[PDB]
Amino acid sequence: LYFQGAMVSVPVVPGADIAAEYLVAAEDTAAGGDWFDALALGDRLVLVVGDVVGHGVEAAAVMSQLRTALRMQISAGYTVVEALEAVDRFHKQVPGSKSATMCVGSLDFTSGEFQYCTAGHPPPLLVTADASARYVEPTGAGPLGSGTGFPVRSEVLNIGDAILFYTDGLIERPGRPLEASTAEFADLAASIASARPIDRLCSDTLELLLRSTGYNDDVTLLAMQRRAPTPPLHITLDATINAARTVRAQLREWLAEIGADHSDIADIVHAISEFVENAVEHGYATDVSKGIVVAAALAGDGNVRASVIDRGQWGLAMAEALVSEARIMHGAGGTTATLTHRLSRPARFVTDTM
Ligand SMILES: [Mn+2]
Ligand SMILES: [Mn+2]
Repeated sequence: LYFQGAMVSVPVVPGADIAAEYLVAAEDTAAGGDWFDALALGDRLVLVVGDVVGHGVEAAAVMSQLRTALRMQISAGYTVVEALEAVDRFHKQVPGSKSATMCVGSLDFTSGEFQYCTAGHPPPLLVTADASARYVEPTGAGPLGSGTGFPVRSEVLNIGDAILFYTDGLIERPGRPLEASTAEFADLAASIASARPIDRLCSDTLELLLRSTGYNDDVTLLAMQRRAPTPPLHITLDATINAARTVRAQLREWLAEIGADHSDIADIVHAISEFVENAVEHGYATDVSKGIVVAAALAGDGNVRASVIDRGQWGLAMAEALVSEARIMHGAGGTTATLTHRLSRPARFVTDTM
């Protein structure tokens, strides 16, 4: 979810929790030379952090183009390497884009394989399940317009393992030398690791690191922890007056496990509750036993898809106005009401200590 091509929010997926927090060096401006991105592409999750030189009203403009450029290639299904190379060739047409740096990674949901490239960009922190932090190795890539190419490495992340993409603003803090400030970020991430766990890992790291020391560049932190997927939801109920109350309760449990934001929860629970109520009241089978089937699942593209199937009734404008997409189908002996809703959690935009 974007506002003006800018990511104001992070997606939600079965096999990873993602959080994002950022600060902008300037005053009264929504963006600088930094950006982050997280694209849920089905069989994988692609993470992006980037830094454009000299922020800078001019630096935002450059960032905006690069972001749109990288997103277009990634979402068209090119690999990390191919995408980065498309962008590097594109930079010629984007003045000020030379020496922009990026860190891009792709998580395979099945294997935990996380293929990443550090294009002249400080390397990701890995916080493991047993609260060991350590930096992943730099891939050997350099920034845009460096002719270094874009070589890529891999790390296997287990369930509970997290990884932290960040910009140099996080570790180049006022009155702090690089190797000390690097080692403090790592230790603190370790410390905090012994909401969702990735939220506080992301939130608390950044706010203690900057608590006293302040900041002087753009700062962007994009964290994701691998998790075991919540199984899909399935309920088979009697077409009774309490059916909706039953479904709502369980749908709430489920969406909490999934890790959805309250707005998405409110939307989706509203839609499905109304489908169930409509099924009950409208409502023409005199056999009410197991007359209602509800199913809901989160896919790796960040959409929840749900269906309410009943034994036929004598919801569109309602549901179409609440969730990304809704549909109703009728046949003899049945009605199916469906919804598809994209999940998002907002990024945290902070302004504290200069
Ligand atoms: Mn910059
Ligand atoms: Mn910077």
